[PDB]
Amino acid sequence: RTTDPVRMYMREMGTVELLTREGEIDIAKRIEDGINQVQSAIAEYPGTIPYILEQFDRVQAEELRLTDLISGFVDPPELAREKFNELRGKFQNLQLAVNEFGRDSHQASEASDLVLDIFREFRLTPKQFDHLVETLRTSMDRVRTQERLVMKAVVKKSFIALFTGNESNEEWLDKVLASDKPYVAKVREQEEEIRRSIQKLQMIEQETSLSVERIKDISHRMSIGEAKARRAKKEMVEANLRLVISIAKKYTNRGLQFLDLIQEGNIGLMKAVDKFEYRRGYKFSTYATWWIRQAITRSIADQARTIRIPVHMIETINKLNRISRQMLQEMGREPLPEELAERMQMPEDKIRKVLKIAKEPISMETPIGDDEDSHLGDFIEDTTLELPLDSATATSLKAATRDVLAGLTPREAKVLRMRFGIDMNTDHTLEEVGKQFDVTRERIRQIEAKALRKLRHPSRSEVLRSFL
Amino acid sequence: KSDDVNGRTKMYKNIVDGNHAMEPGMPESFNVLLKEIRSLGINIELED
Amino acid sequence: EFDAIKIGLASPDMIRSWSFGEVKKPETINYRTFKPERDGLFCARIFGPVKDYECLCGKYKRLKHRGVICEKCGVEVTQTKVRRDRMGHIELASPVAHIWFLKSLPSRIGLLMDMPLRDIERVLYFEMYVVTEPGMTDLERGQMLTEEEYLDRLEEWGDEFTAKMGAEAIKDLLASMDLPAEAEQMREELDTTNSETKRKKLTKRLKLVEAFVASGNKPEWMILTVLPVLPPDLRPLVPLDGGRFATSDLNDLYRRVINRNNRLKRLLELAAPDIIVRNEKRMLQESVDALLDNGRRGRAITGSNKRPLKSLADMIKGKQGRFRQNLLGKRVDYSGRSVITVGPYLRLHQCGLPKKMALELFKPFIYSKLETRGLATTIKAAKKMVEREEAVVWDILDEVIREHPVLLNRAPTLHRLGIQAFEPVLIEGKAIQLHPLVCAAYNADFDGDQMAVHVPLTLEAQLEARTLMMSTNNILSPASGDPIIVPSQDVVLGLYYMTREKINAKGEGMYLTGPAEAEKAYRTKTAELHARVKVRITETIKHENGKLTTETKMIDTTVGRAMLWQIVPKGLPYSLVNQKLGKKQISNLLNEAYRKLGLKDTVIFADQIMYTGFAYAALSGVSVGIDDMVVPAAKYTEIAEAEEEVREIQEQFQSGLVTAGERYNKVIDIWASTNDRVAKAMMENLSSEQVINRQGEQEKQESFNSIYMMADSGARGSAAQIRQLAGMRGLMARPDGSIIETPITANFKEGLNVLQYFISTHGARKGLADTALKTANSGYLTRRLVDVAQDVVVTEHDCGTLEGVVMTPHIEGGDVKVALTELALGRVVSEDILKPGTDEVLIPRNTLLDEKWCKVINDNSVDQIKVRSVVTCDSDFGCCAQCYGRDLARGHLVNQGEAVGVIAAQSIGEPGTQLTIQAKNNGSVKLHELTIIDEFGRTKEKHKLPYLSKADGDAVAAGETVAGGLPRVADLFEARKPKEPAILAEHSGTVSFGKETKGKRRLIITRDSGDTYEEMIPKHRQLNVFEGERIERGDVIADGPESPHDILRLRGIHAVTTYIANEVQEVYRLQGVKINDKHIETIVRQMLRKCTITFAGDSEFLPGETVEYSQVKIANRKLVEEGKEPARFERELLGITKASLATESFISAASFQETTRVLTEAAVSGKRDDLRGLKENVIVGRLIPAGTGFAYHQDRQAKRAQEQQ
Ligand SMILES: [Mg+2]
Ligand SMILES: [Zn+2]
Ligand SMILES: [Zn+2]
Repeated sequence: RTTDPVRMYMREMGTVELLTREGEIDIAKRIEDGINQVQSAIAEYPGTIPYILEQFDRVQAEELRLTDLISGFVDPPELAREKFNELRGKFQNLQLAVNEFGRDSHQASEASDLVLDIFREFRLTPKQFDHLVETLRTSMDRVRTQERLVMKAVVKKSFIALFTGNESNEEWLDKVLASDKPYVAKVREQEEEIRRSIQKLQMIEQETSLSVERIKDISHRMSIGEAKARRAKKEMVEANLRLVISIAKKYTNRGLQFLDLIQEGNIGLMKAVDKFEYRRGYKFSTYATWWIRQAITRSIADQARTIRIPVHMIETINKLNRISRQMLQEMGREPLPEELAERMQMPEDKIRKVLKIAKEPISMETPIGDDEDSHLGDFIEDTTLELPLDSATATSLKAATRDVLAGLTPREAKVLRMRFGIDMNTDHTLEEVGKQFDVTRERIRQIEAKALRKLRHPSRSEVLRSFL
Repeated sequence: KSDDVNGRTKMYKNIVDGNHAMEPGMPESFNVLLKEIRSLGINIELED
Repeated sequence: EFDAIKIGLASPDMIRSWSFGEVKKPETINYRTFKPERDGLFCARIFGPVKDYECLCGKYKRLKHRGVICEKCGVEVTQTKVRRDRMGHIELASPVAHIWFLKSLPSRIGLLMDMPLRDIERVLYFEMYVVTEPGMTDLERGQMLTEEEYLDRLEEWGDEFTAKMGAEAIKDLLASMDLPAEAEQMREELDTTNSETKRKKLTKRLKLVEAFVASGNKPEWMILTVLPVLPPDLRPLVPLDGGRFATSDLNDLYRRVINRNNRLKRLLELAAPDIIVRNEKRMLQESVDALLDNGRRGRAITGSNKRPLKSLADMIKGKQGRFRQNLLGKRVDYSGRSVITVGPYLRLHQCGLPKKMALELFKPFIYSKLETRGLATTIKAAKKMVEREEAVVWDILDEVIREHPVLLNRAPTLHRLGIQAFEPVLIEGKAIQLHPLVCAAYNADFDGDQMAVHVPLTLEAQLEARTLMMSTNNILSPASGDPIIVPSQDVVLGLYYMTREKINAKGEGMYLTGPAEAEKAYRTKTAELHARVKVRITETIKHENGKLTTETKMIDTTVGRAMLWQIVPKGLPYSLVNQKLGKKQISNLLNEAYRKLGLKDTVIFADQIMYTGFAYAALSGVSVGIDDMVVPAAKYTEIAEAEEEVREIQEQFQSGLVTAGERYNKVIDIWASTNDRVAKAMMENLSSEQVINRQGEQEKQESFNSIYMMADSGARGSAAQIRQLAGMRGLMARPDGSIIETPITANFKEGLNVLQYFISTHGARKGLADTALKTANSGYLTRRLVDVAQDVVVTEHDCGTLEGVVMTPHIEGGDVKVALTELALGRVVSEDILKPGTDEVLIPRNTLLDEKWCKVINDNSVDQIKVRSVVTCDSDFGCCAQCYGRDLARGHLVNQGEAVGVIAAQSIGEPGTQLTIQAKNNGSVKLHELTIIDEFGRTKEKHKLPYLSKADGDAVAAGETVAGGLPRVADLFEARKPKEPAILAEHSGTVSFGKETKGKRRLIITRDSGDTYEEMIPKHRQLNVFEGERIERGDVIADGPESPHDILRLRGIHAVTTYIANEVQEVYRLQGVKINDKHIETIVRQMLRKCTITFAGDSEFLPGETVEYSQVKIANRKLVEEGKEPARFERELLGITKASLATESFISAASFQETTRVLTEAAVSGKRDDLRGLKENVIVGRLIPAGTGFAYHQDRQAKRAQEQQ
């Protein structure tokens, strides 16, 4: 019924209900809960804790940034040192009791649970969070690819039955080699391929020491946590699209269209959702407005001009315009460059430089004068072209130079030709000119001097004089 | 006389050297049209 | 180099092949260094260096490193002109539908997928889903699902089906289509179909599918995945004076597209919520549509000027587009322009050119000759001497332009006579001196008019100007064949004054030895110019066979007539000069000189006539004075009588005897009658005078009044203007058109009051505005005619056809309108002209009818003849020389390569500005209608016979009672259907009534075979048919205007040709404009260029398909040679616009109008342009296949075949 994309956007956004305070706290709780499940899933990994421990070891030596390690502490290096020392000691205890007493024994499970509880009181910077997630994601993707490649090679129920505990164990290979069903012939050939596959498997498993069940369950809880978190962020973003529109309404007619501002504010709102804290007690709009405004202003500074001006120079131009407005209001006339420089506490030359770059390119289709069928683009010349008179003069100069050089002995004529690049691609220094004659450089220099002296005689230089 | 960049220069040289002959070429306007039609996602090409 | 232009869809691989890189950033230039930014819209790594043989670094800055790519930047060291050829590409994050293949009706995507445009847009606009793979589900391909329904069936089936949104869905549906399977299914359905609307729908879809299969294009290419980027120099961002920058809107559109694509990629990288992604994809689609065609999808994107941005479609289309502003018309070098003056001393082939203007125009030639003779050593010295304006430079310029023709052109160039070649003569001044006799050709008067001049450079161009375009060759009008260099104004006035006769003049009755003695007597004041004398005249006649007979005899004449005979060339009778010479007489003299002596004699005679007329108009001393306007004394009496009886009838109106309308009508009638009486009295008082003769009595003499002489001679003025000057202005009309009762009873000599002047302005403003609008109307009509007839070129000599058209004198009552001689002048005879009542072949076949054979026909009194016509020509391409006939501008048979279509269009369009039963003879009566034929056998009366004194063949004596233009021409040439067309008899049979169905009536007709044909007729129709009457095919059932399509369908080609020619010629002859009918027949032939196939036969033609007639003719000839069933066709009549847009070549169709539709159709079909017409070769800069290029083109075609062997 309508063709305007803006109206369609308002239609789609209007079908969502505006949240209240309790709803915002609930969705923030869901985000935190999902992030907590993701962090717990990462923590149940033999390679996750060593990375954090070595990062702390480098940080405590005053060699790495403290902010890059952690960003906060969960409360239900004055304090960081004690907590990290406790974490290191607990990791040592877990490594002591991980396998010596038994994986299934109560000691290992209790130690892992308390390690999870300790790690839950940590707020990591998202960069290494994503790094740790990416390591396990790549491991899981490789495991999935190997499993699917094996299934493609063999090609069902039989694999599933022995998948629970014998997916990567050699017992599956031995039993299938023992199998003698009619299709096990080619399958045994494909078992060879599985061998080539499974050889790539154990080096992963010893890297994790978790076989297949454990890594699958870790991937599962990571997936559920990520899904819950993503749904909660989507809910808040959909709720606050209206606030995004309300903020972006004020920046129209500044080089960007309404929808572009809306989308950039949506990205800023996504960032605000990604780094919100409900414990502070403030409403979501308070924090989200700053990020939406930042995104919109940066997008205007970056994408509103054909000739891009950096953001800081854009701010300088805007503040100059504000001061010019205030001064014109104060004194009643247009401020002069010197007075503007005095008020800005900036050099006058910089003020003039800023004033000369605040121009938007004019369109070539603009009607010229009072006419309507004439355009500016029809009055722009091609200054890079060469006039045909100039080209004819160049041809005549080439012919005259050839004629004059023909009045010399071949030695000096070719010396001049090679020293100036006449009828050749490249100019040559004295050494290459001397090499062909086998003579040294100085003789070439005086040969060129003799040629120049002879060519300065007016008996054979009148035709060449007319080109000056 | 209008838009053959090489042709008009050759004509000027030929007139200067007495040979009132021309070597017509392809107008630049047709090349601009070709580039525009290709920019509209339509393959226009000169078969030989 | 190239022989054809191939159009078609662009594959993403092809677009990547074009591109030299990928534009990843919207950056254009740095704001400080003003250098291109990397991976931007102006990147030097993608499009080329900004300086010749340099790189952005500056490390490689000379020619030795040509072709070397700098390692630091990547910019190839080459010329900057590669920035006008190098293209880019953008890898779009999501596919976008092409706006041309989606919204240009008919929608090709919807036609291919058999879905409505609204549903496809709903999928594209991200509203509701569409199913791509139904899988093992009851779901069907292409059916539409709402979001809620999608969620339900997703929870139901899961991964068994695939349903999508956007252009991705359309591309996954188009790629899954099997074109051969669809074609076979639709062929089968059309085989077993009955409904006509369904037949049309699937025949259109079948045409599209078969075109797609034959072309090799893929449907999924209609959705863009890679977006090509124009070269930067074609969308330049260049600095202006003062630091300002000038940019093209394409830069803004490309920046928007790049920004939205990058935002979409970033959002997809962030795992965004779906709604934001859909919004971004919609914005990307909108940006691409705006870049391709702004305003078609919705609101047009505007910039900082509050004005829509110009897109590629706007750049290639429109009056201001590339086709019409830079390809079909260009600004040229070696050209100038100046105001025009009158040179009465010039010859017909000479034009006055300023010295400085010629110096600027002929500068390279001056350089060449300044070096050749050694006056300047090099070109710089020659330039310095030319700038310093030395005398030897002037001598060199005089030697340069000696025999160098120059081209003179005046805007508008309505016909080809508006550009002519002259020999320049250097004059001191700044205004071009023009020969008076060409002014009528140029439609130029010296009141501020300006003319442009062009210099032909090559030897071929100079010889073309000398042979074809010289003024001495162009003295006959191509529209009619009449002379175009006829004298006017001062020349006519002087020739009239010198050839007048006066009673009792000085020197009357004298005997003179000849013209020399008459001149001697005039110069010695012995005898006046108008004295009646007897002069010995030696007069030579050149007969038709070439006999030259000289007779010397004494003729009663005047001194001036003999002095004018002194310049008449030998070979003409003295009776042409022995009369008072008006415009008509001088035109007849020039025409006779051309017809009997040739061209050189005619040119010299015209020059001498102009000289003598100017000289004796100067010597006459004719002047306009206030006493020359004599108001008749009867005007006041007539006005008083009219006013008195107006008072009487007003009294009658107060008595109720007559109504207001009758009073108005009779007041207007009496005022017209009084105006006529006053005009007659004034003309009688102005045309005569009483003089004293030799005997002393009073004799009646024609008046020598200056105004009367000006009007009678035909120089300037007429009876109406004299009536306004010295009689009555007459009744005038109100702005709506109604005529005011009280007229202007005052002339311009006495002077009007305020009210009369206001009433006059009422009509003057109307006239001016009507001229202003009719000029544009005529221009548009001429453009359409040229575009529809530009392909007609005389290609052969004889096509060997026996068909032809019948020609009879045009009769519109009791008198002839045009004679048979006028229509047959210049036509080739089709069947022998036998003498009436005799079997002697007077005129054999294939003979041009010139003046001699026209006189022979008139003497024999032949009524009806048959001649060849362009419409009936058998030529495959163009027409032949014999079927066209004499070329009116030359006088002989038309030559090979003549572009007769352009001549026809110009001839028809040029006069558009001028455009807005009792027997009377003795003979017998013949019935066919009523015809009265004289005893000589000529039909001299034609009258209608409504459904009589004498029967058929009964002799009738004398007196026996037997009992708005230009729009009309536009609709006639456009085959416009009348609002209430005449119902025509579709088939021959007996009429029968039928059931009077509610709403409108039905009728039936019984054929000779007994088949009943039903006809649908409206209620309000005065039927002419009666039951029990066998009406023939083409008989009129309901009276009214006749549709040309019906005439073509039921009567034939000859009938529609005659109808169109007769109506157009009636419109033109109402205004007194003479245009030959072969021009209108060259337009009508172009209209009849398409045929709808009725019987498919074995040829590759489908029923219901409109295809060209020439291709069907060649196919039928080939099939007959192969002994196979030929095709059957029904010829279709199309208007000039539809015929122009239905041409085989798409370049001409795009250049004419509606570029979007033509380009879309050509792209989907994969059409090929063979460059066979004038417009295509003009656009690509090659020689046109007309005139001097004809042989050249012919040679190439021969080589083509010889190589194809
Ligand atoms: Mg004028
Ligand atoms: Zn470089
Ligand atoms: Zn013919």
